[PDB]
Amino acid sequence: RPRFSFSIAAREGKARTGTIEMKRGVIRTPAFMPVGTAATVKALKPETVRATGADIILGNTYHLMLRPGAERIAKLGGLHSFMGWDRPILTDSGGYQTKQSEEGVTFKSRHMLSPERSIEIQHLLGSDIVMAFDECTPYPATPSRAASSMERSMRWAKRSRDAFDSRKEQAENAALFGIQQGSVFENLRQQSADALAEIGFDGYAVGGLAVGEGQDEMFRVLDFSVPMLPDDKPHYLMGVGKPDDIVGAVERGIDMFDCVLPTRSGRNGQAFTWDGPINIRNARFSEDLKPLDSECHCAVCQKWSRAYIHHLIRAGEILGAMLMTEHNIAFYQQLMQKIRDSISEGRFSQFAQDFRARYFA
Amino acid sequence: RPRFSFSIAAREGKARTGTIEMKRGVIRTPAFMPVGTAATVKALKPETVRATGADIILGNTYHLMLRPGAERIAKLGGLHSFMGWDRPILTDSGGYQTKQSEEGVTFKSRHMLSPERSIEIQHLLGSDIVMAFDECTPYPATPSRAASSMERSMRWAKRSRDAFDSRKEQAENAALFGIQQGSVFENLRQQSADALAEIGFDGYAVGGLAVGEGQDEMFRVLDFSVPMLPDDKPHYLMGVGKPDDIVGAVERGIDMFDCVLPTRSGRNGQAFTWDGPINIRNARFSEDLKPLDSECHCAVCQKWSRAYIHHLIRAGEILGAMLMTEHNIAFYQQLMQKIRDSISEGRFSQFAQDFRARYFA
Ligand SMILES: Cc1nc2cc3nc(N)[nH]c(=O)c3cc2[nH]1
Ligand SMILES: Cc1nc2cc3nc(N)[nH]c(=O)c3cc2[nH]1
Ligand SMILES: [Zn+2]
Ligand SMILES: [Zn+2]
Repeated sequence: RPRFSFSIAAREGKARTGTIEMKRGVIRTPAFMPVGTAATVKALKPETVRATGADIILGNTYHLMLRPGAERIAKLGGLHSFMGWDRPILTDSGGYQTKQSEEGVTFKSRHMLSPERSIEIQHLLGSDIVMAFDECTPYPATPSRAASSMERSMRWAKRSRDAFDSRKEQAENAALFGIQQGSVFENLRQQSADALAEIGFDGYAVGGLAVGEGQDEMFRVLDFSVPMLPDDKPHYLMGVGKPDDIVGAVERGIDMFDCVLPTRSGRNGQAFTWDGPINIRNARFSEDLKPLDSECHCAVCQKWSRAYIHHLIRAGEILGAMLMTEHNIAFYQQLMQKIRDSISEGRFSQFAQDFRARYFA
Repeated sequence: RPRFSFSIAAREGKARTGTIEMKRGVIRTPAFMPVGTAATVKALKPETVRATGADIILGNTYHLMLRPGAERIAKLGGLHSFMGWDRPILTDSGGYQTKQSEEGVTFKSRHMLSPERSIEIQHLLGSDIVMAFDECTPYPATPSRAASSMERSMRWAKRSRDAFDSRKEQAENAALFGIQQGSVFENLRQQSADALAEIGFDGYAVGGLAVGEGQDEMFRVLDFSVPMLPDDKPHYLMGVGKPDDIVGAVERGIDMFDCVLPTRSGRNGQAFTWDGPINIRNARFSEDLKPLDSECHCAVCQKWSRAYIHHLIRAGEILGAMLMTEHNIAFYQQLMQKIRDSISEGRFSQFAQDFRARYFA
């Protein structure tokens, strides 16, 4: 396989479906990435993550640098070996997680991150898709502060590029994505886009969203923001999101996604279904022999009832967290597959309308 | 298969190896039963429990009556269906877990257990091996109190027998075990044995042990206690125990075992190895690429390092509990297989000596 190759196989409006080829495997787009911030997708074995259909998982520079240590993981053979996932891994750079200066950020032991240190940690982890070190701009932000923050992030983007490129092994076997900032402001988003494209990356993330602005506002920004990015490279919406966020985002040109919701909300009792989420702890499920969802093909829905999973979660049993998470990740992957197939078949717009009609009914 | 058939295939001294045939499957003896007190073997899917080699698991009347409810589980199709384990299940009767009288015991909602109610709950759960409702005598016990308690338990034994037999479906498809009491006193143990044999059961448990008396004292009581039981029926030592307890107990004639140690101690960081237990949280394991145990054939030892599992447990990750438990249950099942094979081959005494020499070195 090449280091990195993104190919678009079919389009409908702004939506795209295709593949990213990397040395460690292929990634079908639009893609959902399960989050595994401490070198584990919570409550799942990697083989289970894979069985659900995930092509790639996300790791986090910040968390792994604190525990178990980036150098430690390198010494042990890298993150893939350590956690037993041999397919691509994307690592966030820490920019979402202090003493701040133009040089970087110190967290308090006390810990330092910068473009250089972030990129190095990602190299020590052995990540396949490396994210530029940025500042995710808090929301709401005044235009001045959004601009200052965006500007610093673009300088940090160039520093991330150069650090990555200065490491032969990394530059030859991994990919590097830039992150667009600019808050909700079109001109800032354009300036950031231009800056990133001038540097040049393998992929472009839309950063700074999902941090309190609401879906209508998020979609609005995506409306003008994604067309600013190079069309021929993947578009990644960081940390998004609920099933309906994902559908709308793909409608606006997004190709990649990650979110803690399927895992986190699973362990707390929320199960995604095609009729909308349910909280399995609700007394109405105590004697419901139906599976979590009526159509889901996952192993959990093949074998156990709502009633059982209800008992498990109420009892605080670990099996409840395992089953809830396997289902929700599988659900998310089935959503992604339905999106890919519908775009490939030229009926994605219909799919999204039908989806919304049922999910919200 | 028959309702119940125990056959002994080979003996060495007091040790026996053979099989219990039941409608839901065969149980190889000497047997270790993983404990699953809230309708789950903690942190394992039933298919995983089975993959480790377990033939049967234990459930608990007391816990299941409180949560989720015995009647509820019957309404939902029984415990096998509910939790997805289709092989035999043994249920303890509640006698180890108040207002006490000759009639039974009230716990505080407020909850009542008696021979009749206990047996009925076990029927509602659909258990395959039903345990008589008893009183586990606290240790230490004076001879008078041990006798009074033992005597009450024998009366309760007859009541358990009659309740079981009064339920056609139960009597035809499940088995019933009596429990010997008598604390540490030979004459009381003999009297209890005689009483149980006079009633007649499919199996005989040694109760009242592992409740603080120490291995030397436990073995001493087993020395005279197990020969008192009918030789041609299984001998079950309730709640025992560590690997070395199990070896010594088989040397004294015990055929069946259950204990929370492999699961509980797993989630707390203790891993069983042929060189003795280790606590994986210990800093000395932080960069140890070796599997938990050097010979273990389990999937965990095939795929992950001590270092990784160390990280998981220290991080409080659910995967750490899952992997620790799978290994420890598999370890326990490999121990049972080595015991069965060595008795079958007439070299069990050598096996136990070699075992002790390494486990304690
Ligand atoms: C929900 C959400 N998660 C996010 C993660 C992010 N990471 C980076 N590096 N940069 C970001 O801007 C960023 C934004 C996010 N929003
Ligand atoms: C460690 C241990 N677990 C036990 C469970 C028991 N259950 C019953 N019914 N009766 C018992 O005597 C009994 C004794 C036990 N010892
Ligand atoms: Zn499902
Ligand atoms: Zn193992």
